[PDB]
Amino acid sequence: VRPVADFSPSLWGDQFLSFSIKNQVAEKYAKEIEALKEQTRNMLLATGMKLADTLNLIDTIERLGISYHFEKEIDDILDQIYNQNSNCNDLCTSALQFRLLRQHGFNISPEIFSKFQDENGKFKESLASDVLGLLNLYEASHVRTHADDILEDALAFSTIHLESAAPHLKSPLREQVTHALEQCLHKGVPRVETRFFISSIYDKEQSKNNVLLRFAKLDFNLLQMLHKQELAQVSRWWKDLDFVTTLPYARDRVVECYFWTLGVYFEPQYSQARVMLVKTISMISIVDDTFDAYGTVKELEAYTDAIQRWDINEIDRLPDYMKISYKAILDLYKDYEKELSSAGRSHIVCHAIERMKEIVRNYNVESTWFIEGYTPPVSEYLSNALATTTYYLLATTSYLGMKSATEQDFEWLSKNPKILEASVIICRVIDDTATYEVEKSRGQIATGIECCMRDYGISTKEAMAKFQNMAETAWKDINEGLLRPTPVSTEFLTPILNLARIIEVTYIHNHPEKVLKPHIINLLVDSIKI
Ligand SMILES: CC(C)=CCC/C(C)=C/CC/C(C)=C(/F)COP(=O)(O)OP(=O)(O)O
Ligand SMILES: [Mg+2]
Ligand SMILES: [Mg+2]
Ligand SMILES: [Mg+2]
Repeated sequence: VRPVADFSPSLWGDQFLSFSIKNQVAEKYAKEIEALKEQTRNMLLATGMKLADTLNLIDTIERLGISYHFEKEIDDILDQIYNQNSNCNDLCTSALQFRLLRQHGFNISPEIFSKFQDENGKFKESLASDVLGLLNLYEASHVRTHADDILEDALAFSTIHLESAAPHLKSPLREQVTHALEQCLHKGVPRVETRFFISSIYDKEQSKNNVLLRFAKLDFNLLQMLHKQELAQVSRWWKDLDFVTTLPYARDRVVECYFWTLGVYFEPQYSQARVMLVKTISMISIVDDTFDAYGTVKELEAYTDAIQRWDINEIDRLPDYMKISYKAILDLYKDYEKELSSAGRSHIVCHAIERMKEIVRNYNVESTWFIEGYTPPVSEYLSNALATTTYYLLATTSYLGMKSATEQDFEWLSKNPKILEASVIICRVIDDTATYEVEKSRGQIATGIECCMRDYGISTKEAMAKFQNMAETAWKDINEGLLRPTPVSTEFLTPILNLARIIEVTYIHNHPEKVLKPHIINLLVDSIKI
């Protein structure tokens, strides 16, 4: 006897299946972008700029989503600003300097906020009528670490006054403030925040710089072309696996999986990485569904064993349908090895394989606890449930397509560094707070909130409050993990940071398909009108 399928069909049909990129328009865009890019570079390399104007320029280029073209230029400017350690006198410039520096790994001291607080460490209420300062303070309060307790009340302070000011602000500032209160910049998905800023804010800004705006629109639309080409290629690959018919119990969400990948990295250089990553996200959702709503204890046990052994000769020990999954998985990793041969990086593939074996083991433990009706103490729950987030696997997989990723980087990641663990915790805690009721109605007595309630002997509310504090602790750890000197290149930390952002954005409110729908349309269907 099998469970009631239910689930939901892909509401996207096949609108993404084929996309012909007319080079005529792409060539034109590429060509003007080159020119706008240099005009912009020259804007950055201009001498005699005041601090406030320099920070505003960088902040604008970053929000417009084109800063990836100026990594070096922006780095040198912030480095110089860091070392000049000048201390501006207004909240607005000080909070922006603090945020941009910290987001880039420069450990600027939070003491720059002292002058804005009374004698007992609390922000002067007289600042309540400085909206731009409050907005930058608000954004800055989200990048703090455990060593920034002088900013412990910054979030509440700026939030209360911004909510009060918002209704009477001019546009588009009002829209920017309202958006910020719903979604801070530091914790949002990069392309999503960029799309909103370009068309809802900057495009409607009186003082907007026409060069940057045009640059931002053409770039966003040119990259969108690449993304649509990637998604078509992926939809075709997914269509040719035809799990939609052979494994009718599994979800069909290749589009939502691709979106996830787009959140990890959107830049053109990560094209191969994205295609490789989406295949694993899609493949793991199938493995998950198999353990979630179909496979029997006996089948799952054999399924886990086969995975641990990892040999196409083991397929005979599994029931018909699992032979489909199992072979696909083996082939996928064989394909990765093949794709990396050219560059001579096929040896790193095993790291991803180990994470796959690991999550399968934990999936099996998960169902065992379900069958038994076991409610483990939080400590034990987390030891197993962290991996079932899929995040150790996704993070490891995100490195496969990155040309610069070396063995040393994978070794660092294999030891579960603090930044990765923080990202994994955020995902676990957010999902557990959001999926508590549902899973509970299925008698899944081993859900995080339940374990926490029984363990500490507290109410569901108190349990969720404790889990929120864990996510908060985790964000401070991620922020701290980005500070120089970093254990590996920042290029390898960003995907981990982005994974935490994606889950936060997906569960912004306690589905997730209709939460992602509008983002997918904005990033992959509709271009920004020039
Ligand atoms: C922390 C976790 C596990 C999920 C957070 C939300 C989502 C959608 C994450 C994407 C990861 C994938 C590929 C899943 F299959 C996730 O699996 P499931 O969302 O169908 O649900 P359960 O594994 O928690 O039963
Ligand atoms: Mg599951
Ligand atoms: Mg599931
Ligand atoms: Mg859940």
